[PDB]
Amino acid sequence: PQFSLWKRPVVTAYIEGQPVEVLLDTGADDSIVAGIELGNNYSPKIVGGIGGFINTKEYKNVEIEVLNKKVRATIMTGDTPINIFGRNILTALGMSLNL
Amino acid sequence: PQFSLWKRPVVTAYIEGQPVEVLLDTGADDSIVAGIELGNNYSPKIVGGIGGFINTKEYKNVEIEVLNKKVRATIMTGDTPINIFGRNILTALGMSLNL
Ligand SMILES: CC(C)[C@H](NC(=O)c1ccc2ccccc2n1)C(=O)N[C@@H](Cc1ccccc1)[C@H](O)CN1CC[C@@H](SCc2cccnc2)C[C@H]1C(=O)NC(C)(C)C
Repeated sequence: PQFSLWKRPVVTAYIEGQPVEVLLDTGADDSIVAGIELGNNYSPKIVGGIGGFINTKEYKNVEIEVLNKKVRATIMTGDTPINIFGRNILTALGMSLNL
Repeated sequence: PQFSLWKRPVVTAYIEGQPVEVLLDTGADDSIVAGIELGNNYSPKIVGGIGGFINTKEYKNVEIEVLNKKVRATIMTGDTPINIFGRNILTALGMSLNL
């Protein structure tokens, strides 16, 4: 798969079986999703960007199906305006930025 | 060129001849740089990030030289911890996200 960047590179991912629409984001160091309940086993963390920071819950070894692949990665849940799949996941998938 | 996403995809760009280090950001709709003065023909813009909104100065038709290409694009200026090149520039450069 190749994504021109005219539109936002958004895809459907399933996180612990729940479909979510996510942004493939090379500028994001971490992955953060909203509207999913991941349970009790997390660590309270913070994540920031333009405009400041937000509280998050960090989950490890989360099952993810996306772009026809199956991976386990660290995902944060928090009040993000858009769901993000950052470098942690992109790397696991073998995705690259090319010119 | 190809960028594996193990490290942040950061390159040197010259903005109206001035060198700056920029992050190639598929998740960003706009481009925002700090610490270059681009002059007085700007219009103020409010831009939203993961943690909040910031005030920016938007400049149009800025000459950019990056990855051996020359483009003219819109650039905002404001307090960003990291200089970012978003989809507006990535598109004009002809970059893609591939898997
Ligand atoms: C998701 C985060 C883990 C991620 N941040 C980082 O990876 C990160 C790295 C180093 C840092 C150093 C100091 C302080 C913060 C740092 N944050 C991030 O926000 N990345 C940004 C770019 C970035 C990198 C570094 C620092 C700051 C910002 C993302 O790619 C682009 N981002 C994706 C989330 C949307 S949410 C914004 C919004 C509001 C309402 C509705 N819809 C959208 C906004 C958009 C963005 O920042 N876009 C620009 C740059 C155009 C403002």
